[PDB]
Amino acid sequence: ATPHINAEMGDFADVVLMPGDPLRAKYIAETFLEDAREVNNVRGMLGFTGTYKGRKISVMGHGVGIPSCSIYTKELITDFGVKKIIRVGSCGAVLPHVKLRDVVIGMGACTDSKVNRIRFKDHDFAAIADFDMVRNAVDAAKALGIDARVGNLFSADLFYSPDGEMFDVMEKYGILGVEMEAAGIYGVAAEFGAKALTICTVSDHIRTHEQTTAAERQTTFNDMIKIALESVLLGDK
Amino acid sequence: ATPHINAEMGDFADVVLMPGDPLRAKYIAETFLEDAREVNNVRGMLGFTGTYKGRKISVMGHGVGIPSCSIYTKELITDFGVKKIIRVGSCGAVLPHVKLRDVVIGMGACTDSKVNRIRFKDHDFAAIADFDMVRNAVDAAKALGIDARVGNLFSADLFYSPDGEMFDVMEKYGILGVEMEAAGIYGVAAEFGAKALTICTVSDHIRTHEQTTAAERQTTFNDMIKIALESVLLGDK
Amino acid sequence: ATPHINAEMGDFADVVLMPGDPLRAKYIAETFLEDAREVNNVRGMLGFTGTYKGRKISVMGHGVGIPSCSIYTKELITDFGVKKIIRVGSCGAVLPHVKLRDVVIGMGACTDSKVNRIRFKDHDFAAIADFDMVRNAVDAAKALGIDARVGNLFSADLFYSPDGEMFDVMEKYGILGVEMEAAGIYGVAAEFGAKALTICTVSDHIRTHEQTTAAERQTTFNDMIKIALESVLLGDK
Amino acid sequence: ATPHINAEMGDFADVVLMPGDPLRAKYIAETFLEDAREVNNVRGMLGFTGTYKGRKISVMGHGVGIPSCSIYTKELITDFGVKKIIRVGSCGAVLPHVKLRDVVIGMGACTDSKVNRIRFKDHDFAAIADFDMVRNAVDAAKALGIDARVGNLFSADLFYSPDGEMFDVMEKYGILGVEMEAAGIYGVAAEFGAKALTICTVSDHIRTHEQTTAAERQTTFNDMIKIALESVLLGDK
Amino acid sequence: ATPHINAEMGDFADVVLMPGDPLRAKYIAETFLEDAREVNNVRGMLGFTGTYKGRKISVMGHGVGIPSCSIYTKELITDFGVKKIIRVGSCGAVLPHVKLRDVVIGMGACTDSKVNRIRFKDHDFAAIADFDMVRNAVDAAKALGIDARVGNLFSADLFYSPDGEMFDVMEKYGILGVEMEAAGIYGVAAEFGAKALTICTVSDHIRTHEQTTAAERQTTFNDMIKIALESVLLGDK
Amino acid sequence: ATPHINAEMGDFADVVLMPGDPLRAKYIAETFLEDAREVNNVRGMLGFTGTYKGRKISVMGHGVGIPSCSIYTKELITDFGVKKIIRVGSCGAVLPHVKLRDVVIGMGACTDSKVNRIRFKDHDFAAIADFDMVRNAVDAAKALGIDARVGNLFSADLFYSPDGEMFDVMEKYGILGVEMEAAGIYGVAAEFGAKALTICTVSDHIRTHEQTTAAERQTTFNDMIKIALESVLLGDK
Ligand SMILES: Cc1ncnc2c1ncn2[C@@H]1O[C@H]([C@H](C)O)[C@@H](O)[C@H]1O
Ligand SMILES: Cc1ncnc2c1ncn2[C@@H]1O[C@H]([C@H](C)O)[C@@H](O)[C@H]1O
Ligand SMILES: Cc1ncnc2c1ncn2[C@@H]1O[C@H]([C@H](C)O)[C@@H](O)[C@H]1O
Ligand SMILES: Cc1ncnc2c1ncn2[C@@H]1O[C@H]([C@H](C)O)[C@@H](O)[C@H]1O
Ligand SMILES: Cc1ncnc2c1ncn2[C@@H]1O[C@H]([C@H](C)O)[C@@H](O)[C@H]1O
Ligand SMILES: Cc1ncnc2c1ncn2[C@@H]1O[C@H]([C@H](C)O)[C@@H](O)[C@H]1O
Repeated sequence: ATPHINAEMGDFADVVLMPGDPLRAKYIAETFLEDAREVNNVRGMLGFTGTYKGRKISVMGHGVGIPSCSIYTKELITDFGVKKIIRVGSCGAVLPHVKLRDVVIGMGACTDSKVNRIRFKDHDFAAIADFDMVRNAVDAAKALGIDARVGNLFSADLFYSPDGEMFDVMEKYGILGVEMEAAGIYGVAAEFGAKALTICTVSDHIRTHEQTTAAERQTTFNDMIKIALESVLLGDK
Repeated sequence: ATPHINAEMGDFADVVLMPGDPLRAKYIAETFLEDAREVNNVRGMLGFTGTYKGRKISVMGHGVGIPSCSIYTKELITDFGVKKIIRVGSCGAVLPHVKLRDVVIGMGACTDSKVNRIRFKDHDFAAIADFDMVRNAVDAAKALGIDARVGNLFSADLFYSPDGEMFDVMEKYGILGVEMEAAGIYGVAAEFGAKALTICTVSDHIRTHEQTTAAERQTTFNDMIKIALESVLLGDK
Repeated sequence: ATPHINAEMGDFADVVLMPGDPLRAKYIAETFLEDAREVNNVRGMLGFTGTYKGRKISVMGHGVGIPSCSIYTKELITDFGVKKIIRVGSCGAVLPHVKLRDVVIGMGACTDSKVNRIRFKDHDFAAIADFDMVRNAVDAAKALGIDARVGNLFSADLFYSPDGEMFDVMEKYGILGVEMEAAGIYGVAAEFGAKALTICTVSDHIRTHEQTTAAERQTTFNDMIKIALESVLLGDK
Repeated sequence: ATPHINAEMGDFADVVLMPGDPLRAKYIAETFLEDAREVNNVRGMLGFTGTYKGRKISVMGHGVGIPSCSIYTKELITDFGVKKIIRVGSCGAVLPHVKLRDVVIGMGACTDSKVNRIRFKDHDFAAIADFDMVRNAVDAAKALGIDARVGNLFSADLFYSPDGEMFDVMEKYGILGVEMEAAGIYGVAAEFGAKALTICTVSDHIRTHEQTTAAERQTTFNDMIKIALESVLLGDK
Repeated sequence: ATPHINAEMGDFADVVLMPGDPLRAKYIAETFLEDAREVNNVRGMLGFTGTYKGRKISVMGHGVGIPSCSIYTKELITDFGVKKIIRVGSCGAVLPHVKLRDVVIGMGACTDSKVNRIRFKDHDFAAIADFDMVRNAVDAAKALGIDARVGNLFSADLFYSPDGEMFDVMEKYGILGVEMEAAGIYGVAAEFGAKALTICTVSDHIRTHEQTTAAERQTTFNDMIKIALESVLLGDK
Repeated sequence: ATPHINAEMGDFADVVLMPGDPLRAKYIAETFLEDAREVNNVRGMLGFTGTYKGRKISVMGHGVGIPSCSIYTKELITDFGVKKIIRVGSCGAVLPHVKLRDVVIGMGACTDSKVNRIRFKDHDFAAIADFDMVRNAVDAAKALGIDARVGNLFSADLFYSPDGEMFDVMEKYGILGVEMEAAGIYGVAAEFGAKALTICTVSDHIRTHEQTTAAERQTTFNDMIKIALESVLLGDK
């Protein structure tokens, strides 16, 4: 039992899927996992552990922003023996060729947060995902006939940034998606010796927003979820 | 209707109490407000609006960390016309004379986050509360026979900080409590021309943790809540 | 005695009013203090001790800038037993609604300086005044039929700054006035465990571009001193 | 031609291998390329063009340090149509489990340099390699019966640094190797829209304190070059 | 007349000697200048203009700290036709072989102030003296038979620095004297287009703690004055 | 023998002239030194030792960029008894009155590199040349009838800077030449206890874009060489 997770060692699987702000952990568990049991309820942050094709897997949200996900990912790693963390959420795009509903894999994550500088003696720590997890996600996506773009994400501290010019800079440097967690999670993974990966589905254009109906949402979200789950089975092979 | 608040202008009162990680908005509304109606449900972030001694007041959680509360406080201010925001939560203490269950008023909030430097051309922005709100809280506390200490809080980005030496620095400079939101909220209030105040109840010692039973928790939490609500009535006078 | 103050313990009261201009200190002592005696003249930084309505009080200039006032306030606190430093100065206006001859109280002080970062491990230290001293000042002002605005001041290192764009940033975030010492004094007070407050009269509006010239300006300046002196009396009671 | 490269469009292939040591470039061309011709000699930074298994390939030194390699990679990309820069160098080991003669692939590169901050508005830019080039390299290594570790490299500005405490920080956060160019090259690739990858052989273990001397060391160095060359062939297919 | 100097174009010579202490400027005028006339007394910052062997010369205090002297030097340069500023101050020694009353000439000035970073886009501006002025001072000292070291000074914002270790770093890099103005003055000279030089007399030793002592005290503060005045004549020839 | 120099104590003179281009070091040795003998060829960084009017002198390239020259200058100072380093390089002019082939002497060197901040606890280290060396060079130039400006150089990390505006700031502060090594060399000289000086020949103009031209080209690159060599003899006397 930790300060924010009311569970015990063994309650969570070695692999944890963490739903972004959209997806719900309860939805993932009852739709993709079999024999799911509830392992956490603190702050309504429902956690679940079940199996996917015989493989043990847990699911639990990470909350909005670096400070929030940093809490949970740290405790899962040091107190519940979790080895892999896969975040599945949404992101905004700044690149014209990146479209609404595209799946983006964050091999790296830029940020305007100060958490990584505090850890790295104020130098540049390249917040990156585990390579194998990236390749598993990409391969699982190809197997499902889904084209997944791999590159940098940008984890912002302020959803409502005062500096609108930064989005242009992001576009110039190839950032595929803007979210608020990746860099924080990768920082924790490196700090405590674990592996992590962030997968996002473009929910909107920070430029010229398109128009995909609610029917064209849960269908793409299920895709990202399958990618995540299937990528885990590939990693075991 | 905003990106994270599914409500319309008028749904929230001009004054909003935002519960810290402990307290629940639903609890506050059904225990201290009369005729409360639900005004928000997005992401299970329940919002409520009712009255306290005839005074219109809304309550809704802000989530963990600066990035999270920055979202909600900004939208409440610019899209729902909110003028005052009062955060009520818990904090850790570094000072020996500051005890478990003491009420602390954050006239100012230090931080290791970069959000205020991004707003203030990388200079030092003194993240402060509205003076009148501070004095109202203090006076309301005296009226209830509660001694409230006023000073600096510290809003950390990392609950699990790699630099343990910083707590000593905090103690040396008189920080009364460690939390993760104040500086973020004060930053938003100043950016969009509103007023804000953070009130915390010491939940633990980052030094030698005491032992206050669960009976010695909800009793102090109710105190902080009353302080907050009564401080609003004083502000109207 | 120290290299900058040629006096001995006891020569100063436990409360010291400090204007930037040393000649202003002589003006204060001759105008409001009874039985005032000069207690320092090193570097021409005149210091005086006398009584106001029977209360022992000292007044001494602190010079221009954070580095200057930092030396004097520090020595006053650690070598002369001073417990309170009120600074009485002038500030430049940035907000259009802050008019000439307006009394401003600095609950907090933003800054250009790196002194607080040096003290606070390169993080954001919210440089604040002592709460009770601020409240005492507002009440003293009220009793004198004067409206006092409480908020943020900005302590600049460069009176003649090359970045003219900073003034708009200051206005956006509600800075009430621009001066050059508050943040330094508040840093010292916290570092050495004392209490401080900065009170200013607006002598110029950087907006409409206008300084001062009138018997009314000198009236407002005296009102600030009266607020300072009376506030210490309220503090004792 | 430019002030640093005396060649014309066409003289270089669209893919360039780049070791730090210009004499190493001559070694590569003579050992693995057929019909190799010297295409640059300015400042002694030898460049060569030939073919590997019928594929046009170029190889040129980039000199020591981020500032040096930044000029060459930039010119190669904007003036000679180069689309891929693979760097083949040596790195110092920080992790005890990373042994001598180990092939390291830099998916990301941390750094001491301020170049990416200059480019990215003083924020954290995650300097990463191109995903497909990394994957191509791992597969080429696999086909050659070689284990390749993929992760973070650290690009230092000072080979002789005064802060010896940084090496422990590097180890804690899992840096696989220390070199001096990766982050600079990755910054250039992103700024000018090209693709890059850095591959290194561990020539020394800063831990147990040991460099190299053996026919086995030269064997591993050749294996890295073979991995680089074969990986570009896989990239075309 | 400027905001801090009540004088008129022509009241000052084109070269001004400036100690931090206004009273020292008074001593210099009465002891080394003929027909000395006071030209300023605002804020007690005494300024004088006279003759030295026929050369029109001025001497005026600049106060303590970069912010203070920045104001005076600036106004003198933009409104009184001042071409050369020669600071004649005191400094704290950090090196073992430097003793009280030793004369140091600062061709460069390090600092922990942020003023030059604000002027130089946050990069490193090498705050240096005018070369010819340094050479004139070195020559004048030789002809006078007075020893003098030439090198880097360190301009501190905090006389009472909370970072004791920094003195070791200063010693390591050969800092000759610790004062509080040089870097600022050099910054102003470069920004407003004039020439400046700082000459200091070791006022005390930071390691041994031996402050000024014996009649020898000011006697060397005479040496630096003579060197400054004679350097001016040399510069004219 | 050091990691980058295959030579032995005694192979180098106590003073070394260092251009960035190894081939230029070769030209200098063959054109100005008698009995020139190659003493290093590692990484192609040609080093030579010979005689100039009887004085033993060495000349060796240091490569492009602060990181590169930091390595060579350091090793020469700690393992080959080198007391003086004289960089003889090229630079880009930013001021209108500075033309191609003008000789500049850098008594100071600004920079956007982070190396000195890493050495100086993140404060501003004034990277300066040895005063006597500057004076020797100025005198040697006078006797040679060669014009030469003395002032600040700017050592850039990025030749292809993404920040064009910075050149305007450089111009404003009187930067005489933009190169890429001076600040680093000065940092090394101070850290390891030696003396250094940088002399540059305007290689081109950043505003007009006129790079090297006419036979006059290297002819002035001869002027700086003559000045450097003659300055050494002057320094010996
Ligand atoms: C454009 C944009 N900017 C910032 N965060 C974004 C975003 N688009 C999607 N997100 C993701 O959704 C949540 C935010 C709070 O809406 C967060 O959970 C976040 O990861
Ligand atoms: C010691 C300590 N450190 C950081 N946050 C603390 C804290 N004590 C209480 N908090 C508050 O409770 C939540 C954290 C996430 O537990 C957050 O909501 C926070 O405001
Ligand atoms: C507009 C403006 N900018 C900067 N400082 C200002 C100011 N208006 C007033 N001050 C105050 O007066 C002094 C400066 C030196 O003149 C200082 O003591 C300072 O506190
Ligand atoms: C331990 C260690 N530290 C720094 N750089 C190192 C290193 N081990 C190898 N390198 C690589 O080799 C070059 C340095 C110049 O010798 C550089 O090209 C660099 O990439
Ligand atoms: C040890 C030490 N540290 C900092 N400044 C010092 C010093 N010793 C002398 N000075 C110089 O004298 C003044 C200080 C405030 O006494 C200042 O004007 C300053 O330039
Ligand atoms: C315009 C400009 N900017 C930066 N460096 C410049 C320059 N003009 C000349 N240099 C000097 O020559 C080398 C550069 C890489 O060509 C480097 O060795 C450098 O010192």
